[PDB]
Amino acid sequence: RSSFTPRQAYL
Amino acid sequence: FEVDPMDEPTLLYVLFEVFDVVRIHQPHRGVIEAVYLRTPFSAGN
Amino acid sequence: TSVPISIPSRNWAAFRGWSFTRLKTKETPSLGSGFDPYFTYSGSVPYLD
Amino acid sequence: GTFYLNHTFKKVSIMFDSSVSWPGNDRLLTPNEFEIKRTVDGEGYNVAQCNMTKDWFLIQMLSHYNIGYQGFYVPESYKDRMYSFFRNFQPMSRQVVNTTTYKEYQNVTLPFQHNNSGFVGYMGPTMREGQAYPANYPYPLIGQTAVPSLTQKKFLCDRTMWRIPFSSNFMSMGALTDLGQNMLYANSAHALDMT
Amino acid sequence: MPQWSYMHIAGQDASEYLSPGLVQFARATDTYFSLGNKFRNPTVAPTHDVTTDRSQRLTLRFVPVDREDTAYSYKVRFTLAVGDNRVLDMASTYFDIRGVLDRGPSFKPYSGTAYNSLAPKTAPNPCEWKDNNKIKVRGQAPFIGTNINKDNGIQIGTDTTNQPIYYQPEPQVGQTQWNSEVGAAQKVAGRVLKDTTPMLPCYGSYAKPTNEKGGQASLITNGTDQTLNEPKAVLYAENVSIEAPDTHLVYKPDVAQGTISSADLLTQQAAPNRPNYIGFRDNFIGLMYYNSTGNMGVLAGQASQLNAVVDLQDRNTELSYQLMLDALGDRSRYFSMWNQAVDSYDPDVRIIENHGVEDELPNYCFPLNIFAMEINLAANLWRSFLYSNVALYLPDSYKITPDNITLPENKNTYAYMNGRVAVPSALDTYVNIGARWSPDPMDNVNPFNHHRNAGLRYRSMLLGNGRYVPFHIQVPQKFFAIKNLLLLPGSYTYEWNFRKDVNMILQSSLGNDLRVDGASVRFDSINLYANFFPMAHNTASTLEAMLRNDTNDQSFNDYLCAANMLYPIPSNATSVPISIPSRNWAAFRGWSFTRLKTKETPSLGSGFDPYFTYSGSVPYLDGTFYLNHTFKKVSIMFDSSVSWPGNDRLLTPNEFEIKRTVDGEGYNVAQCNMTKDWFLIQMLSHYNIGYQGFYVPESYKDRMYSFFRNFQPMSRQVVNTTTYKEYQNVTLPFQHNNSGFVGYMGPTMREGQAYPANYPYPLIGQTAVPSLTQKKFLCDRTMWRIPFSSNFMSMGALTDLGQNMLYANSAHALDMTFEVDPMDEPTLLYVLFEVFDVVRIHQPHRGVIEAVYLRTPFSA
Amino acid sequence: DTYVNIGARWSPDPMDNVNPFNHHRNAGLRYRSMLLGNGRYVPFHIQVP
Amino acid sequence: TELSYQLMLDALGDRSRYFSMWNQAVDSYDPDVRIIENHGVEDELPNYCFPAMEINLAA
Amino acid sequence: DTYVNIGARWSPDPMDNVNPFNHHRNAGLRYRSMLLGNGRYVPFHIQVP
Amino acid sequence: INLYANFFPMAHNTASTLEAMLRNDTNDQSFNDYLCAANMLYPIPSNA
Amino acid sequence: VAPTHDVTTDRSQRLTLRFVPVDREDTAYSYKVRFTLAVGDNRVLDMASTYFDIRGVLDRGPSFKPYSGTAYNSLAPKTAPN
Amino acid sequence: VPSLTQKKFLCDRTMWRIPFSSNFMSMGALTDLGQNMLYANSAHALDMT
Amino acid sequence: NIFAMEINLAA
Amino acid sequence: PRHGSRPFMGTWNEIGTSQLNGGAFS
Repeated sequence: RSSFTPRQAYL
Repeated sequence: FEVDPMDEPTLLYVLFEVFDVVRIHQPHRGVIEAVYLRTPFSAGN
Repeated sequence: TSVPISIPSRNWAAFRGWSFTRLKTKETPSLGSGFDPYFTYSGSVPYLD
Repeated sequence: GTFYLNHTFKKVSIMFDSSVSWPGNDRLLTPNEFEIKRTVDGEGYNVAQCNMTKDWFLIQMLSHYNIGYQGFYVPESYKDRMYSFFRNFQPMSRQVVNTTTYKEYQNVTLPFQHNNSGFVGYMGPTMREGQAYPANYPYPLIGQTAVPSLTQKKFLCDRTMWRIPFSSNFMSMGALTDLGQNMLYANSAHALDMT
Repeated sequence: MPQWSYMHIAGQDASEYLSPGLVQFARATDTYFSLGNKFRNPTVAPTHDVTTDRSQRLTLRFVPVDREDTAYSYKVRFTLAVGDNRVLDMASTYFDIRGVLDRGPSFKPYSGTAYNSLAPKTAPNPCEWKDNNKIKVRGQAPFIGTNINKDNGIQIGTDTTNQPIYYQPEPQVGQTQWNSEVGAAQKVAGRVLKDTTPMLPCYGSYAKPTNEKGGQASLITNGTDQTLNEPKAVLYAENVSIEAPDTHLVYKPDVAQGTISSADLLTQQAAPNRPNYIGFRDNFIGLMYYNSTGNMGVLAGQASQLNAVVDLQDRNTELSYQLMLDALGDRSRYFSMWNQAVDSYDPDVRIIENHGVEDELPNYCFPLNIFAMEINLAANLWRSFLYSNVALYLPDSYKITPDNITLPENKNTYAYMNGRVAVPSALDTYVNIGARWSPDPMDNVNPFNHHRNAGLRYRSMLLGNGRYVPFHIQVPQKFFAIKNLLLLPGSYTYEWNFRKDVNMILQSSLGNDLRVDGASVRFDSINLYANFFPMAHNTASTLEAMLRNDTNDQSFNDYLCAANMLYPIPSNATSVPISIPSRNWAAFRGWSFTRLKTKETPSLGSGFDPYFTYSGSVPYLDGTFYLNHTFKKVSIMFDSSVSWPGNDRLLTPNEFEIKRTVDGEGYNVAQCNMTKDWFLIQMLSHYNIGYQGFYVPESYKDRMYSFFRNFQPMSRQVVNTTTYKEYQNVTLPFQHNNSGFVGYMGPTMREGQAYPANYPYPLIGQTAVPSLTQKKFLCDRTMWRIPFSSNFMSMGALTDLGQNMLYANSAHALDMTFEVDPMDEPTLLYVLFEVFDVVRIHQPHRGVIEAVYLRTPFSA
Repeated sequence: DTYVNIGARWSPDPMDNVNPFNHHRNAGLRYRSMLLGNGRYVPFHIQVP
Repeated sequence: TELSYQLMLDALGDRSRYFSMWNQAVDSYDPDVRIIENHGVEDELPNYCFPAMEINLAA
Repeated sequence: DTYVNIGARWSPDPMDNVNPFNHHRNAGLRYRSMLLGNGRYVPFHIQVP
Repeated sequence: INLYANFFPMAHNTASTLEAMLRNDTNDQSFNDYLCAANMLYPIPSNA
Repeated sequence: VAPTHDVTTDRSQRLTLRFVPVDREDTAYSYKVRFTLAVGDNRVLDMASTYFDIRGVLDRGPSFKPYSGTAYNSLAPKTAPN
Repeated sequence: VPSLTQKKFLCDRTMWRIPFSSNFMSMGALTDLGQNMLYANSAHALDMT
Repeated sequence: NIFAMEINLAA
Repeated sequence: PRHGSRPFMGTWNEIGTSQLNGGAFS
């Protein structure tokens, strides 16, 4: 994932 | 700086000090992602 | 006998202190290019020694 | 617009505000200094058989014709104009007697050197000087006696005015560059250092 | 921000912020009084979502994970890992060699000479005689001196005095020409190469100098002379190391024994050797092993070994990439990475036009009324033009070897070509004068070995002028199914096999067989190099997961859709028939045929082909064709019963005739000899012109490798034997013209006498003997095309008749017969059964590629 | 012969009003005459638009 | 704005046609005199006669 | 000379830096110099944008 | 010196329209310089 | 067909207008001319039309030889006498 | 010796036009003015010199 | 020295 | 080097009759 921000979205 | 007459080429080696740091992390099975900030003299536009 | 240095408009935020020193050229290596031929010393490298 | 010393460049080190380097992010190949010509050290890096670094050749090809990421083409004539890069590239090379490999690199300085003699006058324009002799000056380099050779290269890129587009991918996309437009939302000051 | 928008620096457009009323008064009058220039519209780049923000790598480098070297091939395979969140185009992945080609002791990359050039040509470096020459005073030297005390000799001075050194005639004196000072009553001298040294002719003569002041010097040092009447003038002398990179004595006056010698005889003649710019292959042809079923390549997914390149040995996949660089390109522009030159011969040596030789006024002499002499400047510059770019490169007979000089056997060896020379009595300003007629002897000879050709001249110097050359070159990917492929993230194995035989991958320009005189070497290294694209990742993973569904897959088609076949022809024969078993023609799109000499075509397999010994501009691969004036007529029969153009859609129904010599009840079309209903299949097939008004093909459709930029009609006139009553046929070795101001039967000196002559029957003047014409039609650098469409005009890529039911609904046999006029040196015939050759690529598994191939005609 | 006020681009005054296409050096008619051969009594077979 | 015109009068034109009015003549060099390509001189036998020496009338 | 760097396209090293646009063969220079003719004393006329 | 110019013989009944609409501040005219840019120069020591 | 009465004008406009200099100051290393451009009325001048017309006499120095050779005794050899 | 510049203007293969419209230009065929004396069966008479 | 005559060219 | 430049919602040469330069006619 990411450490800076916990945001993630499908497309 | 007012260094003393040496005689031949001579580079002074100021070592401006900052905070180096890395935050390696492996969320999945085989993904390395890390931040590499160095303050007081960083790297970024 | 001098070394006018400078750095413009920084944002010193955790600058925890300078550290002077003084190398000699021949024997301080060329920085990172590769085969920098102007390196003709075999002795200690005060830059990375 | 005439430019004639564009080929003397060999190294540029755009470096913002005493730290970062432009297109740093290692997004070049030598991601600290656009090398225009690796003099001798090649490590498999020269391009098109000239001193130009492939990296910087790519820089120019994007800057002028927006090509390089899609395979290299000879630019269509309506983009390659007189003051463009590819119209004036002209890589050039030869080979000369190697320093200490031939038996005699033995140094026959101008004034002393016997060629085309006895018809050409001496060292300039006057006529019929001398007796004819075997000649000894361009020390062979073709046939079965050709001296061991060491080849030299150079690029003549006159009229060009090398460019380094400021966009992140150095590809002409608009006139208000991709990075010239976030350097505002990050409104601040950046004194540059160039070398 | 506002201050930007107001300055129209980014934001509203000159067609947006304008009062719509005044966009109109521009649109409405732009032809006169155009003021759309006055206005502004900011053009801005995408803010974000197209740029990688972390550390990606432009021009990633790859090096071989596996290597294999054979005596005549090089095999490498890279783990070309695209890497997740990315997309790679193989149009930019070029391989990068680096080695040490040693062109051979033939490269005479310069023409002419290059030592003591300006010579008085045939002449003698002051040399001494033999037997015991110590009897006669020769007299010819330069220093003008004072008292040669000797035991020291000549002199000079410095308050005391100054006997000399080791005398110097890199020119020395007389510098007072007019009065030529003249034997300053005193000693004055020169230098002399005396016996024991290879008596050559002052010209081409080198001498590895060895005194560093450029003295000559036999290592152990030498010199000195005179007798003790009394002293007169001296001559220092030696035993140096003559030689002559460039030259080839052309009248060594016999005396085969007693060589390094002299006795007059020794002083012979000389000349330049020719010039073979031996450098690498435009398009870098060959350096990669293309169509061939042995060595072939791969690009599959480290995860299935499932290759994706199946190169049937019958797609000249390297003509293609030398025709797909005629569309999207303009080979008159030399690039340099993909060595892109492109050959050509200066159309003034293949269609010589003896437009005379001006010079209508007396090129006149004048020593330093006034005594003088002449020289037909502007004509002599014709003889030396003729017997040098054209003639000499004539056939292989009609060339004469000089006497008392032997040439090596194994014809086509460099020592052979410069051994023999042409004769400047015929094939010079005394042939077909005033007419465009290209010289018949080289009519069917590859006219691409000219040293006067650009393209073979931008690479033989692009690599310098030396026999040793450390090269650094890039080879573009040339396959049609990979050259423009877009890759998905994953790990791939990119493998290919190279050629390291010189004769294949190093085009000369005289075709002496490199492989016998020397060559290439290493391939010291061979790494890929691929410039990726910093494509921000979020929008990669949405151009890499839409290019991986399956309705959106890719699909390259080879530009030169071919099914090329080679049909041998005997030494001297015509009418090469050919038959094909019953099969389908679902998408046939017409033929494309030509002729090629066998000497310039490889076996296509097993790489190294011993019988392939000629290196000059391989037509099969270079794309250069120069036998299209030889065809006579071609017939096509279907099922062995119906002609195929037929239906009467043509003149002479069954027999697409090409030329048609003599027999012209009226059909030959152009002041030439093609046949009006060719030049209606050819034009109307390429530049769809023809049936509605024979224009002059418009440009962007006359691209080098096409018709009109070639049919160069020509025509002449010669003494119709059976009419003028005296066509005495005086054979070349008898014509006495230029009496003898020029050479004898051979490029030698002035033996002359002076009579009128026997040139050519004067066919341009008050008495001109009668005549009979001829007419040829050189269509080099292209191929005849015979489209399959019902009407020869081309509408779409798939003919109007290819999908015709009875050509796609059943099997048929095809019997077709060419006809070519005889030519010696057995030739070979080349034909294209143009056919769709598409390829789809599908890749769902993130690290695999599944390729599909198809050839509609000739799927095998 | 060589001096026309050398160094100046001029069509010579005597011949500026004379036909410039009756020269020896003229591409069109040159090629055309050589298109029918270099001889005399030349047969021909042409088409006229 | 001394050069830029020369660099502006480069896209909207060709600057290889000589428009005398604005003295339009790009400073250009003969390639054969800057990028020297000394390929040699083609000579076989330029001879000499009376009204019998020699000149490589081609050198 | 003919014998100097024979057989390879490369301008002599001493002149790679000298201006190549001052040649007596520079197209523009020779044009404009001749456009006003060979005059040492020339009455000229101009249009400038 | 003389100053020369050329006027397009435009229709008066139109030039006015082209006038009352080329003066509104929303239909101004904007330009640049094609080599748009500064020109800092910066000397080089003789042999350096 | 062309466009009619609405793009052109029957009133006596001019196409080429002289603008004789109003004021001409001077110096050694310089040149000042101040015209008073008049764009009439209902006319619309585009600056690109405008162009200064300079006239005068230019004196090529003693160094102007515009020919690689000589125009005088030339075909004769480079060396001779009376 | 003193110079009196002459000056000419060769032009070959080009027919001086005088196009007949208003803005002496070319905005079509049936050129402006012409269009006027269309329908009107009017009649006139040039007389250039 | 080497007997000679000229004939000039380029001219 | 920068161009932008305006005037581009198409062009007119309105109909009921057609375009300018002539096509073919000295």
